[PDB]
Amino acid sequence: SILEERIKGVSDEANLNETGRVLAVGDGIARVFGLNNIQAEELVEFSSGVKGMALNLEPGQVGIVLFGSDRLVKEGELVKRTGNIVDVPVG
Amino acid sequence: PPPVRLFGVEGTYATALYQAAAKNSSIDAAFQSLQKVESTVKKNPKLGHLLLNPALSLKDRNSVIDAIVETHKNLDGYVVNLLKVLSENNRLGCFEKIASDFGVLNDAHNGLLKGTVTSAEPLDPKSFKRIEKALSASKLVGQGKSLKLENVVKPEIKGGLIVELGDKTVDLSISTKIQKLNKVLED
Repeated sequence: SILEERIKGVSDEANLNETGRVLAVGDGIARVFGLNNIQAEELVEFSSGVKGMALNLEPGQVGIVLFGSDRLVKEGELVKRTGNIVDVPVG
Repeated sequence: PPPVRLFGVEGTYATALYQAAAKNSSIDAAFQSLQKVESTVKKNPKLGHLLLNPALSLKDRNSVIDAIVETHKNLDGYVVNLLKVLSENNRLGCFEKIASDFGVLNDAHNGLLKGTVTSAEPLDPKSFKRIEKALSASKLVGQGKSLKLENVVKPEIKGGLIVELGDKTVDLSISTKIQKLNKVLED
């Protein structure tokens, strides 16, 4: 319809499922918006060169913990699900 | 001026909206139009359920606002500016909220006293007319205020019914009486 079409033209599009986008960062913890498929204690990999572990999944938001570095992460970059729990090699 | 203060947060907006629209005597117009422009956001199933909660900047949302008023030109000048205010503070999830409150404020002006007459099961239509008659007769609605009866089915009301409107209620249920009884059993 025309109503949907005027929204579609002025929108960059989003939805935010299986990726999320950061809202604010600092204290060596970050706040990402979305990520409603994540597992509890999963590892996420950021598109900035850093990995973090989700600790608090709150409705409609997630609080990742950044394993070093506060520089790489900035508000508006995309956080992606690795899809596996945090593990370490054993053997 | 506002007539009475109702609602907590996101009612500061609704309050403010009625008192601005009060000076012209066109709140009824403003509110109707708001229902029709809100519904056309909903019948935008993507980006009108997927952009109520913050997800994009203030500015993109503002431009989503500009696009909503260019496609619907009847919205009244108070509600075309209220949207601007909401977009700049960067909120749209409590958009239905100001709308709902603004309806209550408006219908206090119309002089409608909205009411739910929950029952266990849907009652007959005759039972309805008679409740509307009676409730008018009873001093809970002094007259001057036009009651509406809205039927609801709640099988969680286990037997009986509850008549609710304003701050005045008559609870003539079976369900409560059972709960009270069950506790009371000692012998």
